[PDB]
Formats: sequence, structure tokens, C-alpha cells
Amino acid sequence: SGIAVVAVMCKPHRCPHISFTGNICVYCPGGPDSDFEYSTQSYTGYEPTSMRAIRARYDPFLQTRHRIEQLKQLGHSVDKVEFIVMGGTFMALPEEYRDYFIRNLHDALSGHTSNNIYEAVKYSERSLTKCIGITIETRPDYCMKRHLSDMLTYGCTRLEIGVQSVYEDVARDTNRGHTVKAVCESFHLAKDSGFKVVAHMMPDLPNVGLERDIEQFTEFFENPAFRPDGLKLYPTLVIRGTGLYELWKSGRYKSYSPSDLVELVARILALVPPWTRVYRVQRDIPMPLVSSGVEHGNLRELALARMKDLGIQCRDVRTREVPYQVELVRRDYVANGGWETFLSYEDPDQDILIGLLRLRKCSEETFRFELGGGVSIVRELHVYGSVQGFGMLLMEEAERIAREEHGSGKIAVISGVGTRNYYRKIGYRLQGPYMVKMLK
Amino acid sequence: LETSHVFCCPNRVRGVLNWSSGPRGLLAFGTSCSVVLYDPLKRVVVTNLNGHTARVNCIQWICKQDGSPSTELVSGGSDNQVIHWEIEDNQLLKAVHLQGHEGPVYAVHAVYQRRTSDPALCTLIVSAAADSAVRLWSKKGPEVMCLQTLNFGNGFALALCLSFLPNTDVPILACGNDDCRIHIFAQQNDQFQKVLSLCGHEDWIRGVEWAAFGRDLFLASCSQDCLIRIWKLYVTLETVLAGHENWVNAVHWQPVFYKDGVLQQPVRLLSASMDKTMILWAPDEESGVWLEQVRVGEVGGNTLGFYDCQFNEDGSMIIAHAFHGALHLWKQNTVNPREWTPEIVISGHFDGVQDLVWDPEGEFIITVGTDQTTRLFAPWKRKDQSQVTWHEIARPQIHGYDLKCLAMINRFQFVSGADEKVLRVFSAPRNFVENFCAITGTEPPTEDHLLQNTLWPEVQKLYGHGYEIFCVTCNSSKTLLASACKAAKKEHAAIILWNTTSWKQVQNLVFHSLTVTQMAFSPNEKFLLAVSRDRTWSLWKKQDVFSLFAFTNKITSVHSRIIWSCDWSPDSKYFFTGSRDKKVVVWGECDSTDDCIEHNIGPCSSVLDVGGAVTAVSVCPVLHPSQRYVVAVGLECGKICLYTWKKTDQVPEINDWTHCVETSQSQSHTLAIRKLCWKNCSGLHFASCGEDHTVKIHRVNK
Amino acid sequence: MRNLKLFRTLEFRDIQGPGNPQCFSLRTEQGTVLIGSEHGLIEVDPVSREVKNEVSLVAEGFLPEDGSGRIVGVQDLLDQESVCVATASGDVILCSLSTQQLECVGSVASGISVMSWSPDQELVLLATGQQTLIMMTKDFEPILEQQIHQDDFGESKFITVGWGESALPWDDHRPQVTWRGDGQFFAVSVVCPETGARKVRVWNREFALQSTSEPVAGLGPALAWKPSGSLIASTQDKPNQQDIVFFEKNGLLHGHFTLPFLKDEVKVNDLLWNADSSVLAVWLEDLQREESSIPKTCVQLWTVGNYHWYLKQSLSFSTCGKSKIVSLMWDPVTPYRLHVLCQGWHYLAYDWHWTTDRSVGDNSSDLSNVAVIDGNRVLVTVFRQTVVPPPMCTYQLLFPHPVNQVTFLAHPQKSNDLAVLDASNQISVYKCKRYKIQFENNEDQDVNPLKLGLLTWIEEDVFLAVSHSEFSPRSVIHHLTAAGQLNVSSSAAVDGVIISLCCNSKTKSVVLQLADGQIFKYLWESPSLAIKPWKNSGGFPVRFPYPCTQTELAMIGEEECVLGLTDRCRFFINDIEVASNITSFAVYDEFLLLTTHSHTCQCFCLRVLRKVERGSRIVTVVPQDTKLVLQMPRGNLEVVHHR
Ligand SMILES: C[C@H]1O[C@@H](n2cnc3c(N)ncnc32)[C@H](O)[C@@H]1O
Ligand code: MET
Ligand code: SF4
Repeated sequence: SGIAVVAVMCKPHRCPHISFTGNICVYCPGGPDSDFEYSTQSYTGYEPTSMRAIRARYDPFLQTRHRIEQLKQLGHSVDKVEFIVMGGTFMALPEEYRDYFIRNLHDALSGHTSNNIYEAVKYSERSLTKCIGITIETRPDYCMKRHLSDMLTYGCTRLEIGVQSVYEDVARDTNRGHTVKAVCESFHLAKDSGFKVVAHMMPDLPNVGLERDIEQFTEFFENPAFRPDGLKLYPTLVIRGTGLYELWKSGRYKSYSPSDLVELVARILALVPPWTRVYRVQRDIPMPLVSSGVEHGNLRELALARMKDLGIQCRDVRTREVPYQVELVRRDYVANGGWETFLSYEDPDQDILIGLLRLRKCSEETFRFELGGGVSIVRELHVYGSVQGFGMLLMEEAERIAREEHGSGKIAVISGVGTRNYYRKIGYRLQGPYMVKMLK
Repeated sequence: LETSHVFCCPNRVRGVLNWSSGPRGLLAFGTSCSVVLYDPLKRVVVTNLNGHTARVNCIQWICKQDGSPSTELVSGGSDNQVIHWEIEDNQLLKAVHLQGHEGPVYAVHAVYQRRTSDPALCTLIVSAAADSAVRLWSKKGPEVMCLQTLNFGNGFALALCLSFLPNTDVPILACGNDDCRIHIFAQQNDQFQKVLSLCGHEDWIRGVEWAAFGRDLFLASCSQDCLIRIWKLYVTLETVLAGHENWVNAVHWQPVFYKDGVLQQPVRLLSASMDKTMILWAPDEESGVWLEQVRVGEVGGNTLGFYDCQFNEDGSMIIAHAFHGALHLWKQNTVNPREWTPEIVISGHFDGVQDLVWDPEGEFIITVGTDQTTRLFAPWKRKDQSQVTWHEIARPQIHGYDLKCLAMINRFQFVSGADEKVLRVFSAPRNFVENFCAITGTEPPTEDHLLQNTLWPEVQKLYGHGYEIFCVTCNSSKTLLASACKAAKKEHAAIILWNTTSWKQVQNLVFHSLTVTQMAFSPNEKFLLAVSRDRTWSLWKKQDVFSLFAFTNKITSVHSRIIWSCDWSPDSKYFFTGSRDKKVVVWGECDSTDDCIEHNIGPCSSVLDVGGAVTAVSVCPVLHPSQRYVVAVGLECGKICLYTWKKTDQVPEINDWTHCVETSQSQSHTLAIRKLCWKNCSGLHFASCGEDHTVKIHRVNK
Repeated sequence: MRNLKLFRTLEFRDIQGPGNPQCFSLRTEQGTVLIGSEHGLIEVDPVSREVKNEVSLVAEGFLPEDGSGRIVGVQDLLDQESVCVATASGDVILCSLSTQQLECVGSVASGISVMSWSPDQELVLLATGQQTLIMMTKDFEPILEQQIHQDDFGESKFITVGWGESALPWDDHRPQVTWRGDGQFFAVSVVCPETGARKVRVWNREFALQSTSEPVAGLGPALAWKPSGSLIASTQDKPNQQDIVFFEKNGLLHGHFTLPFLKDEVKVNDLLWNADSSVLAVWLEDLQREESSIPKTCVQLWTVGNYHWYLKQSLSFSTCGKSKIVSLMWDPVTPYRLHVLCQGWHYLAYDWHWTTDRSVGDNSSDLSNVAVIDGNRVLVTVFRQTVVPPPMCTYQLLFPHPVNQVTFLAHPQKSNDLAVLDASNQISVYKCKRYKIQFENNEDQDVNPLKLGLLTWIEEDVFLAVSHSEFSPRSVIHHLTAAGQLNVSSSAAVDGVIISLCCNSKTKSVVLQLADGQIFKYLWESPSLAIKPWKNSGGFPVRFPYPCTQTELAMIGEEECVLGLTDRCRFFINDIEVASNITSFAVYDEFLLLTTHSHTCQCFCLRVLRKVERGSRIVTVVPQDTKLVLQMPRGNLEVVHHR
């Protein structure tokens, strides 16, 4: 009936920028050097995924099986699953461990026992339990061409690049390790690659005022450089064992007032564009561990209540998602030097959403060999409603406007594994990791 | 040079365990890149069938028509090759290689042909690979060739079985598939027309098996849909079903055995499932409706397993192969037919072993593996038989990290390292001491008791190294430790000395600029040698607390590349170094007690050239007259050699070194060697381990 | 997506009085300019149609006494009915109107370089010659006197953990002050004697030093705080290019853009913001090439779209001295209106409004083109085929000179062409996918920059222009046509100023709009070229209560009718005022489309309610496929099918 999310976590490992610098980022809690035993990174080891992974001693196969069994027990069916690999910078381990991990995931899902990743994916394509996709997180300094190629090979279809704030002084003063220009370049390469980028933000960094935060978010949703596809809000928490904890203890940093924080969240939600999704607004770190930060977990509800009080309303994807009189609405804009399109079906008066799609013309910076002739791309298709079927309409219209407006000759789609068969049924062939159709 | 004992465990694949049917029978499970022959009568393996380059996946005996024990067998691995093995008496005569089948081979089957004109053991082989292909191989004498092939396009073959039509000699083939459509048909050029394709199951069919026919060909079908269906062939087909939850992956009928001159063919089945369950379906007396006989397995526990189950001769026992490389043998109670008991079998690490060390007294050996486990092996005295067998006694800890270095201080006190920053110390409890004294002077434990009830406590936790520990060592007096960390800068890579009685740092020698591979004290206990990845070595001397006495810059080093291992001499007069440059160099200084000469350190002897990279050099501890030294070298390919060195008069490069016995094909590791530990002497035996998941004990005498 | 357009050029010249005017201010609430010269203060009202003369002139020539004695600041006191005046000698006085009496209120022992006032007119700042800025209360009560060359950073320091060219020679040493829109902070620029380059400091309203500028090289002597938001503009002359940069409250550089000139050719004089933080005015001066004696003195207007600074309009002035600009300012009450005072006692007033340059046509061969101006380039989007987001275009045209005005021909069946006027008073024609340059015609008579009014293309060979007279403001209609374009005819100077020159492609009907509100139907093909009051149903009384920013001619029912929209959200239909909430509208083939500010989109047809986001402005409609293209403030477009 619906896809089930399966969360797995990796083994502990130090972040890469510790060598040429002195330390890791000044606020990230946990880690192998921290005081939490088996703290992978950015994780104390108390969230359900944390000890769920610890019980399997960070084994891919065992974690997958345990989560599948738990979900199957409570009525939920497991025909379709989505993997989430958490646990800090994954693309810094030696290649062998990464290959091991992903191949074990695929074989656990399928049942076949594979040697390399290619055999694992070839067999998992034929499985009865289909995998929609995989999502990984990565620092901007590890999202160059080779890393993107590797992510394409693994079948991952969604990045989680975290750029904390647009200001460069903030980055240089927190020992993040890179620059904002690198973040913009990484977004450019990812968008022209054909992924679905979702960014991380932290709206309470030191030396940042409330006015600065409002301005930076307005720029973030206005500057054509960033314009991300999905956003997560992580208000800063002062956890013991980090440099930020030392700063706060030294009486040189204070947290935002709870009412101020709620109001700021309200404005940020009200400013969100329609085509941008808000995955999360809070962090699941256990309460009695943080010395100073958010009030309680009731953060989304207070934000919505205050927004309703002040007359503002949020029009993001999650709130507007769920016969009724539906109609086709089209939106276009620019991001990272690319012409983005947002074909969708919706019902205006009741402001509900049914089906959506994401197109994009390919820029001149594309490097993947499958994209070298003015190829378009379909970054994402998603339908959760019911009536020919809406998906046929969306694909037909998208191909039409690719042939006519974009002036392209070839169209490509990114997919998981069962989606490969779904798109092949409508007349596509497979080339590399992409699903291609010759558009006249 | 005889191999006394070998420890290993099977691979983690479906169908890796097979057993010949006959008066004796033989198990032929596969380790990393070799096949192991192991008698099950609580005895030891007999031979090792090396030859595969990659992992080994499928093993099957060739069924014998007249009830004789099997003679030949087939193994298909991940090396794109299929090997036919023939043995007369544990001897490995004339293995045969078969090529083709790009991609890993995941299914093989073998049948003796019923040729009437040519009784020259005409054999048929079917092979299904990961390239969605299945191919044939007919063998007569030494003649091997392929035959008609069959593509599946995108579909894949999962389970293969082959048999004959009940009256006419017709070779029938039943192939599992990934589309719930097991295909049964003929294969040869004269008969390859598909006749029928069953569709009973509702999931991937992981098992199909042609049964012993009373009068009609019975057939088993086993899929992931938690159902087992029995199909009867006569050219007509029938269908019967059964019931048992979760994935089911192993079905086999009872074979025929000669009961006092008369062959017998009972009716029985055997099912192994992921839910830690194994069933013994049997037809009913009244209406022939199959009902269970007994539930056996670790129901409700963790570590879901049982990839395979196989059925002993004449139903005497049942063997099963589990997820974590551990077997499970169950035996029938003759007094009570409705009762079975677990039995004692072989075990071993399921991932590459890294290090080991002899008992100071010389009774047991402890291994650590990249499978994140520590295990102990000791012999069993029993009561009467002169034959002595070794077994896995205890499992001190199941750690959550990999293990790389190990050292021994007291007879029950050892220090372990890992891919982390801390060092750990362990002590034997009091229950283990008594259980061991009962074993050496009750019986070796089974699997579950080892897994759950056997562990060791932690006593200490050494801090303050900085990075991942890479090496450990101890002095002769067992009073000063030494360790090094994996490092990439001169500052980090430093030697740390501890005090055993207090577990505190004592001194912090620092001279190397990169990782230190291995260190070694000296029997004189007045020196300490350390080689590094910097293609150099250092020597430190205790003063009457350690200072530098020797030195080696870049130019004054015969070795060109990373030096891997180093060793001392029993007289504490010379020492040896083995590098990755395929060269071993002995350095002589003759400096002991008081030597007022400054430095004067030189090689003093020649240089050799072994066939490959050197990763372990050892010197036998005992000395014999003529002042003739002996060295054991563990190469990289997997072989071990013994050489003898004698000091020349004036020219080092004249017959400096003499050759000795080499390891043969059967007694040689497959991937790489990691240690060569001689048994303690003066109040011959030595042990070798490597990345083959195997541990070997050898013996030699002059 | 949208462009500025000129519709009023009020001008008064030949002002008489003292010599060499220096600074001036503005009075609202039925007030006019208040130029103050070396002798005294002069009040002049040029607004009146027939009256442009001094009113209540006063003199104070006995304070400076024939010396230089330049006035460093003039400021109206709002309703207090007084004008504060500060002299370079160091005296601050409070004059009065209709009484011609003086009132010395403050004396400083050192020269008062700059005098500035708070936006709310409550606090006033003095930049003494002692390098000690001073605060006076509204009634000249001393508050505080702080040094300007203090060295410590201030208050808003940065909490940090341990983990990890002199000034421009052509810059006179002179402090500059500004304020923020809400009057909560202010900024001071000054050269650093310790360093030798400019260095900005920011103060709170109560003299709480907040932050100091980072050491940027090549800083210029410019300072301007954007009213809303938080931006402060300056110049960063680099070794290769000339750029305009922005700071923020903490004092850090953040974003910039490039002036399209040579490496060493010009210099910046001042930077001004419009009334609503939407238009930036830059004043430049030619640094070198004295052969033409500074031939160039250009003022340019820049706006921002999707973080792209466009170049909308350019104005040129000679630096002879007779016509040389000495001051300029934005109207603090209404946007898009600026006032300029020259050296030769000349006063100019410029007014603009905001519009889109559509391309109406019949049902076929239309393509619904849209054009946008950007520097010396034109971005054209064909909305019939490709719906391009704003920063890109269907295609792009390049010109050697900056562009000032574009127009689409109204001939039916050929509405696929465009005429462009450059800053050099030259006209380029592009005619029918791509286009080839047809003609580059040159005008015959042009004496003053930006003298041609609304430029309309009626027939494939004719153009209509409006020129405004100086004395007794009268509008003259010029007919431009030739094979070099000759001003063939000039219609009678009508009584007043014409604002709108809307035309209908059908019936070839031309409509004229006067400022007061009368509507006149002029015949471009008339043998007499006479004008006629617009024909209503009877009596013909049609007069808009207020001037309309947009005027359109639509045939409703059977006859024609006039529709108007003003800037106060009022919709007029032949003086009916149907409703007052509209924001924008369009008419195409008997279809009336309009927003409502109550979040709806009416779709009345000529012979229904959908929902929209905040602040959606209608851009274009395609009756084919019945698709209309809304635009949101953030930049994205949105195509919707009403039916
Ligand atoms: C997983 C996410 O957690 C964020 N993160 C790092 N440190 C903290 C903290 N102290 N509080 C909240 N979020 C934090 C990282 O910035 C990353 O984006
Ligand atoms: C868990 S922190 C967020 C993911 C990654 N370490 C990054 O900073 O980009
Ligand atoms: S890079 Fe990310 S995971 Fe690593 S320390 Fe910094 S915030 Fe934490």
C-alpha cells in the first residue's frame, strides 16, 4: 500500500577534515573521540535507530532483517522499501568497506548472495520486494565527479548535502573546513547529474542575529544559486563534549528565546515556496542530554498555531499533500544555471495535491556520458492518489514539453530497481544507471 | 613435514555442504578457495583440495549406482571455473578444469550415465552461472567438452536437479528459476524440447530435487512462499502440498542404503528454514497425509540461519549448515526413535585470522580474527585411543570491532588490540580453569554453550595511544610491553612502553616517521628491534631507560620497500628481517654484554631471493651443534619454506644459505600467511595462520 | 519582466537670485524647492502652470559677509514651519517663512562639514571639523560628543574558538552620513589617518559603537543605506574593473556587481535610493580626457530581479558648467520621482511609472512576444511556444549603446516586430523565427537628453511622439516618418500635459489622456489633425477622477469603451469606478482578466473565480490554449488554464 522507510547506520569513523585542521566542526556531538561509546557521528546513541543498529553491531544484513521483521509484525506490508544510510560522512571510508556495505544491503533485501556490487544490483532488479531508492549524506568537499559516479552505481537517488549557513564567516569560524562557493559548485554538479538534492540548515549559529537569519533565509529561497528541492530545519543544540559546549559554559553564547524561536520558525515556514518540501523541523536528540537549546518536541505544532494566529499560511509539499475537481498547474524557475519545471496536478480551493513531476534542461557543465547531446532529464515522479491514471498524463506532457520547449532529442530518467521495470513497460530502455527513451 | 591439525569452517553460501552416501560417506564443504575432506566420526580432516582462485560456492558428489561410496565430485566457485575432482584414497589424482561461464557459477549437478555399450563411467554435468546461462559437460575418460547451451535472457537459474525416466533411460532435468516457474525438460541435442513448466509456488523457488522413485518419479519443490509441494511424474503429473512458515531453502529425500544385502528405500523428507527450524515430514499410515515427526532447532533465539540441511546415511544423523558458518549435527537415539541429540563437529573462524600465540606451557593456541572474535583451541585426551584430537574450547569475547594484534603475559592473561584507540586485558575465570582441567587432566562443548555461556571478563583498559593500534610484543621476562599506532606523521608514530605490574607508560621512544609494522625484544633482554613502513629499522639498548644504539637512514638499507617482519636469534647474536622486496637479510653484530665499539652494525651475510613477497620470518628457538641456523619463511602466495644459514669465512656471497623441505600443494595456505609461531622448547612443532580462515599446526624432525 | 517609462518632464529654468547655488531641499504639503545660495535662502514654486517665481525670498548676507561661507545643509522642519540652516563657518540657525527673521541657535568653534537629520526628524547630527561628531536633540539640546578616530572595534565582536593601497587620489577627505529606514542605526565614512584609506563605522541610535569596516582595498567615498532591509552601497575600484559592493550591519562585504565601463575612465559621485527600496540611482563623472572637458556626466538607474542588477535607464549631461548638475534627490513622499538642481540655476523634475511591454494581436500569427530591457541588450521571450523563466530569454539582441524605450507595432496580422530607441537618439527596427536588422534611422532634431516622450508605432511607417513645452506647459504631438527620420508634422500644442497615448489595433483609434482627467480622441490621419473630446453615450463628460497609470481601449458589446487603472487600486470604466481592489489586468480578444488583491482571478468575457498566491501580477495571456502567465514576487512564473 505504501513504501516503508528503513534506517541503517554505519560504523564509527573520524570525519576527513581532522588531519589538515585541528578538530572536527565545533558543534557536532559524538564520535569515536567523544565520551559516548559507539557514537558514530552526530549521534549520542539513544535514538531508536541508534541502539537498533548497536544491537546488530553495525551489520547491514542483521539491521535490515530486524527492521523488516518489526515492520511486518505490525500489519505493515513490505513490498516497497526505502533505505536511509545515516551516520556522518559515509563517502570517506576506503572503497572496500562501502562496496561491502551496499552489496550486503542489496543481498539482504533480495536473498541472492553476491560478490561485487554489480551482481547484487543485477539480482535485486529481479526481486519480489522492490527498492524505490537509497539516500546518503555527504559533505560538499566529497561530492566531486568520482563520488557522484559511485553514488550513481550504488543506485542512490537523493543527496543530503548539509550547508549550515550562507555566510562565509560562520563557516570559517566553526572550522567546517570548506567554503560556500564549494557548496554552490556541488549543487550545480548534483543538479546537472540528475539527483534530488535536499539541504540541511541550522538557524542558531554563533555570531548570527535574528535579522541575519531572516535575511539569509530570504536570500536562500530567492538567490538562484541555492533554490533547493527539500529542506530540513535543525535548531542548534548545546551538547556536552563539543567546542560549542565550551563556548556556552564560558558565558559567551546564549540561545534564542522560545517565543522568538517559534516566531522565527513561523516566518520561515510562511516564506517557503510551493515546490519545496520540508522534511523535518527538529532534531531527535534526547531531551535530558542537551544543556541549552529547544524547549520540547512540540515544535511543529506551536509553529502552525502561531502561523494561523498571525494570518500566515505554509504552502509546502507536506502540508498540501493528502472525484475532487483537479487541474494541471505548471511552474518554472531557474536554479544553478538550469531551467527547472514543476508540472503538477492539484485542486485549488481545497489546496490539496495529487501528482507531481520534476523536469530540467541539462546545462553545459554535464559530464556523464549518457548526457552529451542536449538530453533532458526527469529528476522525480511521485503519485499517491487515485482516479488511464495520472502518471501516464504526467509522463506524456513532460515528454511533449521536452520535445517542444527544450528542443531536446533524448530524455532520461533516474530510478530505483522496480521503477526500472515500470518505465521499461511504457517503452524505455536501460543505459548505464539511467532509463532512456529516444524522443524523436 | 606433516600437517598435524587444521581448523576451518564452511563458506556462507547456499548448497556449500555435501555428503556422499555409502557405508562411510564423506563431507566436502568449502572454505575460502579450497575444498575440505573431513571424516565426521569426531575425527580430523584428511586432505585439502586446493586450486580455485576465487571463492567456492557449490559442491556435489557423484551418486553411485551400486551403493558403493562415491569416488568423484564436482565443485563450482566464483572463479568462473568448474572443477571435477577425483580421489582414490585421500590423494587428489587428476583434477580437471572447465572454462566458460562468465560470471560466478552458482549451480552444478553431476550424474553417472547409464551407457550400456561403454561402461567407462560416462558422466553428465550441468552448470548454471550468474550470466543467466546454463551449459552442459559430458565426460568420458579424460575427454571433456561442452554441449547445447540454454540462455534465460533476463531470468536466472536457482536450483538444479537431474534424474531419469522410470523405465526408459531418458535424462530429465528440473531447473529452478526466479519466476515461480521451475522448468522440467530434456537437454541433449537429441532431446532438448521443453515439455512442461510448473507454476505451483508463489515466490522464488530456492529448491528442487528429484526423489527416489518407488514406481513413479517423485519430485520436491521448495520456494520462499513458505510452502513445500510434492509432484508425482508418471507422462502425467500430480501435486501434493505441505505447510511451514518463513523461507524454506533445503529439501531432500532419504537415499537408499544397503541393509544387510538388501537395498532399502524409505519415504521421508527434511526441511531447513531461516526461522531456525528443521522438519522431518513423513507420510501417514492411514491416508498418507504428511505430518511432522519432531521440531528441532534453536526456536526463538537470535542469529537466524540454517542455509542448508543434508541427510545422513541410513537416517542415522542429520547435518545442517547455519548462517554464521557453524554446523549443527543431530543424532538419532536408537533406544528412543522419537528423540535426537546434538553432536560434536568441527569449527573455525569465518573470516581471515590475524594472529596467534603458543601457550607458554605449550597446551593451547589462541586466535583472533577479523570476524571480531577470539577463540581458543586445545587437544582432547579422551580416555583410551592413542589418537588425540583438537577442538574449539572457549570463545573469550565477541567484540564489536576488528582485531589485529595480540600478546600473552601470564598463562591466563592476554592483551588484545583492535582498530580503535584503547587496549584491552583479559583474565580467565575460575569455571574455565576447572572445565579445562577436566578436558585435559569432560567433553568438548557444543555450539550453543560456546555462544552464550562462555566469555571472559575485562580487567583493564589502556588509554593514551592516539590512533589505531598496529602491533604488540612482550619481553622474555614478561614484564615490559610495547605497542605502536598506525600513523602518517613522525610525531604520531612512536613506540610506547608500559609496565605490566602497573599498566602505566614508562618511556616514549620516538624515531620513526611512519607506521611500525612489527617489533621484537631479544632473548638476551638487552635490545629491542623495530622495523617501520619507512623501509628502515631501529635498535634500542637498555642502559645500566632505553637509548638509541643503532641507526638506519635511507641510504644504509639494502631493502628497497616496506619491511614486513623481523626476528631475533636464540643466542641473541644475529637477527633477521624480511621485506616485501622478495629479499630476506640477516644482520650480524655479535654485540652482547659490553661492547665499547661504536655502532659497527652490518648485514655481515648474503641476501636471498624467494619467489615472492615475504610477510613472516621466524627462527627456531632450539640450537644444535655445528652452529647452523634454521629459518622458516612464510611467503605471500601461501607457501612456506625452510632455509638453513651458516656463517662463511671471508666471502659472504658463497653458498651462504642452503635449501630444505618446501610445503607441497596439499599443505599450503591459499591467500596469505600472517604468523609463524614456534612451540616453546627447552622445558618440532609450529603453527601458521593467514587470511584463509584456517589455522594449521605442522611437525618436522631431523 | 517589467520596465520603467517616462510620462512627465516638468522643467523650470532661468531662475534668478544670488550667485552659484550650492545646496537645496524640498518641501512637501503644498511646498516646492528651497534652494539656498551663498547670500541667503530662496523659495521658488515652479509647480504652477503659469507661475514659476520666487515666493517669500529672504536674505542673510551679513552672516558670511561676502566670503565663501557656503551653506552645508538645508532641511525642512515638516509641520514646525521653519527651515534649519547650517553654514560652513560653524553656525546653525533656524529661519522662518513670511517673517524673514533669523534665529541663531547653535555655534561650533570648528567647521560643520556635514549636517544630517533623522528620518523622523527627532535627532540631528553634526560632523564638526574637530573630528568629533555631535548629537543634537530636535530642539538643539546637546546629547553626546564622541571621537570619530577611536581605534577599538566596538561592541558586536565575534566569538571565536582557536580551532583552525592608500585612498583614491581623487577623493576629497570628507565625512558622509546616512540613516536606515526605521531610524535605528546609522553609518559614518571617513579616511583613516593611521591607515590612509576609507573605513566605515556603524553606530546605534544611542551612540553604541556596533562594528567597524573590514580593511577592504580601493574603497570609495560613497555611502548609502537602503531604506528597508540591510544593505549599504559603496565602490571598490580594483586594478581591472570598477564595481559596486554592499556591506551589512556587522561590517562585512556581501555581494557586488560591475559597472560596464573601462578600467580608468570615470568616477563615482553619489548613490541614492528611491522611496521604497526598489530603484538605485548612480551618478558618475568622467575622470579624464579633458579635450572634450569631461564630455560625460551620466546618471543611471539600476533595479534587481532574481539577483540580477539590470540597467534600466540612462541620462547624460555635459560638464560645461552652464548645464552642470550640482545636486539631486528623490521625492520622500512618492516613488519614481526625482529632482535635479544644476549649476546654471536650472531645476528639473522627472517622473516615471511601471509597465510591461506586451505584444497584442489577433488570434493567429501572434506569438505573444514580451520584451525586457537590460543594459545595451534586449531579452525577448516568445510565450506562445516556450515559457522561459525571467533571467533567461527565448533570444537576445545586442546594441552598442544603452536602450531607453521599446515598442511593438499595432498593425494586426503583423504584430511580430519591434522598434527600439537607444540612448544616442537612434531608432532600430526588427521585423519578421529569428530577426534581421531592417533599419537604423537617425532623428533630425534633438537638443536635450530624453526629450522624446511616449513613442508609439501605429503604422509600418509612422511614429507618434509627445514633447512638453517649458513655459505654460503645452504638449505637442510629433509625427515621425521618412524613407534618417524627418519630423513631418507637429500637431497643435494642446493645453496641458499628456500622460497616456494608448491606441487600439482595431479601428485604428487613438486616445489621449490629460493630467487632470479629460479624454481626447485625436485623429492621426485627420486633414486638420484636430482633437476631440471623447464620445460617451451622451453629453460626453468622460473624465477620470484621478490620472490612470494604465489606459486601454476595448470594444465592449458593440461600441468602444475606455478602461483605466490607477496606482491606488481603483478601476474606472468611462468614469464608473466598478470596484477598488484591483492590482493588474489585461484585455485580449473580448477577454478581460484581472487580479483582485483578495486572492482571486476574475475572468469576465466581453459580450470564473480561481485562487492565487500572494501578490500575483498578470504578465501575459494566450487565448489559444486559454493559458495565462502569472508572476510571483520571488521570481518564478506560473501558467494556469482557466478553462
Ligand atoms: C545531522 C545534522 O546535525 C547537525 N548538527 C550538528 N551539531 C548539532 C547540534 N549541536 N545541534 C543540532 N544539530 C546539530 C549537523 O549540522 C547536521 O546537519
Ligand atoms: C551528520 S552531519 C551531516 C552530514 C555530513 N557529515 C555533513 O556535514 O555534510
Ligand atoms: S563534517 Fe558533519 S559529521 Fe563531521 S564533525 Fe562536521 S558536522 Fe559532524
